[PDB]
Amino acid sequence: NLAQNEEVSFTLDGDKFFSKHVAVVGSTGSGKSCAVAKILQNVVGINDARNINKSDKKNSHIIIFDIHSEYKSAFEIDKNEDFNLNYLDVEKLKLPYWLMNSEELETLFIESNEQNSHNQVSQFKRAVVLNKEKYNPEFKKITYDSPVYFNINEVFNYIYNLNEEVINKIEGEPSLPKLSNGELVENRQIYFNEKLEFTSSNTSKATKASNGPFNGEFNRFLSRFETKLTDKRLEFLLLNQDVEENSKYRTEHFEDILKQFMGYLDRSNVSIIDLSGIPFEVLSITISLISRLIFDFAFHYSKLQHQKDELNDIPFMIVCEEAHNYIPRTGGIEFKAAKKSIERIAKEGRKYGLSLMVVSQRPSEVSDTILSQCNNFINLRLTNINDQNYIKNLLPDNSRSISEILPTLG
Amino acid sequence: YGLSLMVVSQRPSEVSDTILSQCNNFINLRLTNINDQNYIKNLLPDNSRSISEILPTLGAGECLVVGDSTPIPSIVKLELPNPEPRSQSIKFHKKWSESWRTPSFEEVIMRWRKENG
Amino acid sequence: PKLSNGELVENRQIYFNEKLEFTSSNTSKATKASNGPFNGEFNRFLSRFETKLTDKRLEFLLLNQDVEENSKYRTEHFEDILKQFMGYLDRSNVSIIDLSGIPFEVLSITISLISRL
Amino acid sequence: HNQVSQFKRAVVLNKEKYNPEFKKITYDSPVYFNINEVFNYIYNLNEEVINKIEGEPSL
Repeated sequence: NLAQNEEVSFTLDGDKFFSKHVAVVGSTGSGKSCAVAKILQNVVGINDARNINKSDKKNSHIIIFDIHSEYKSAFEIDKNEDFNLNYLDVEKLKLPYWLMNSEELETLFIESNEQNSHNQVSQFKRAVVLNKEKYNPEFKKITYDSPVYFNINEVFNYIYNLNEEVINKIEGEPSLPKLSNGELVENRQIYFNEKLEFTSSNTSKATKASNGPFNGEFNRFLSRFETKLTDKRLEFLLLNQDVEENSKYRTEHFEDILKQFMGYLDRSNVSIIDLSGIPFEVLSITISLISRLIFDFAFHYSKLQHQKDELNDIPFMIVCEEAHNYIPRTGGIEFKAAKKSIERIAKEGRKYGLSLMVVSQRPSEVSDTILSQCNNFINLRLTNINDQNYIKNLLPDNSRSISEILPTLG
Repeated sequence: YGLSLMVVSQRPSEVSDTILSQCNNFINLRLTNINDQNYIKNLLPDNSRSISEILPTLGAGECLVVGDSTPIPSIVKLELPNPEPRSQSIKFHKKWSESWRTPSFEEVIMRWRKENG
Repeated sequence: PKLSNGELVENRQIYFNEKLEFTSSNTSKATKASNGPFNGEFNRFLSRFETKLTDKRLEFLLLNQDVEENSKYRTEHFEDILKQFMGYLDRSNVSIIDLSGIPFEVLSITISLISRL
Repeated sequence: HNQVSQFKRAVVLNKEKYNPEFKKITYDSPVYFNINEVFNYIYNLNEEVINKIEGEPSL
């Protein structure tokens, strides 16, 4: 209802508001979470803890990215009312890390902070192609986004051999690595099965040998890697398992992950993805994959509907909660993968049925490449001149009469 | 050599200054942002002083014409084109106000994986 | 350069045919060899080539398709391309160029190409 | 950066030359390394002379 006249109702067009990008910015202790909850509750159809559509199920789809919880309680309606909620705790969600793996795990698997990447990826690529080609005849690279499975333990037995191997250098023999007994390694395909013992390097022609290309150069790095293989805080990205009791995903169980994030396993309309349990500076690992899978599905589903003159029938909305924790303005390299998928959705999501809601309370720290794509603004109270200036430099209407009402709003 | 240009934009303050400053004719519509009005007023070869303040109050179908071709700056009411340009987009509210729909996940993974890719 | 079989390199143009395999550098005079001037300065660059040479969305650029389906597009189809973008094939007065399917990172180059042509 | 790299290498090598009870260590964990040994290492590297006699190891 209108503030000045409570006898007049306020209505907004739904095809112009929810079909484009929206931004919700406010101050501390103003009612931001309450407003978002009220809007989403009106969208789904909950009124006074009652489900209006008890006999019929409607076609609404919303995904929420939570980093402080605070939103499950808003959808815990009574069991009598037919309303299922899809709550996923990522810390116990079992996300595979081999589907994309380009900017999530291999970013910290063969490189951590050093320029030694120039020789860190020279033989691991060949071994991983060997494994993923022996499983099935295909082609792979160091970066590869296809949903395929490889055994990390085997392929990094090769990496352990890299600093636990000495190449033979005896005159009159082929340049093939010499084992402890004296066997010459014809092909390095036996390395990833299990690490082998090689004789020490020597200059005498009887047992002449030279240290391998990456011998002794990365002992600390592989120590860190094998530490992370059993880290007590990374069980959710199938890392503490490393091919164990839960490894029965060969090539054709990719549908389960999509049905889990989308919520097509129990007929749910709201999905919550909680990132509170996950430690810091490892949360951008999964965003780049969750944001990519939905976009790929939307694109590929939209393509296979123009042969019969139709359009997409399952639009989606994504609700970010704190955009300054993983999409900052002044940043370096620790936030790279997410800031590309979000850009793709913000620049190519209107023709494929995908929108965005950006919620924050410090607008002066969010990337302008994403916040300038928004068409509708809901402004709460603001008391900082920097935020006021930044907002009034982006609003479609910048009349002064409407800018003096911000720090007078209850 | 036989070439010209026409620049259409809704944020004149974010376009390159070199290209935009070499334009001899202007067609202005409603503007509500102060920065855009200031930039247009700076880059406007005319004698308009008070008629340039009517931009934030212009209606639908009205434009302000200034330049060399016109003898005097003026305000012109335009008609509607026939046929009319229209874009194709999906309406989220209308499609959200229907019954439950199930996609075909089997068909969207055959195209997704066309012998890898 | 010395290969696995020890054959020398009469001309470097043989590098334009296949991925040759070379020998291992050593200090002993039997197989004395050294690293080339550029042996590790291109590691991720080749991978980024392999990424862009198989992307199906960048198909209109003819980066991919070593197959002979359109490998005959030598320097004799340059007139047809110009006549297509100027409307002199099946004469027309308005030429509308749509760019709504192009990835957002390869949009500027197409406009630059058409404008320069 | 050259002296920083030499310091890093010397500290890594001397970090657990006699400290096996830290199974997993790269640089940062709180373990004791003698700084004078690192200084002697760098000084020897500055004064390093390589033997080139034929028939003898290149040491």
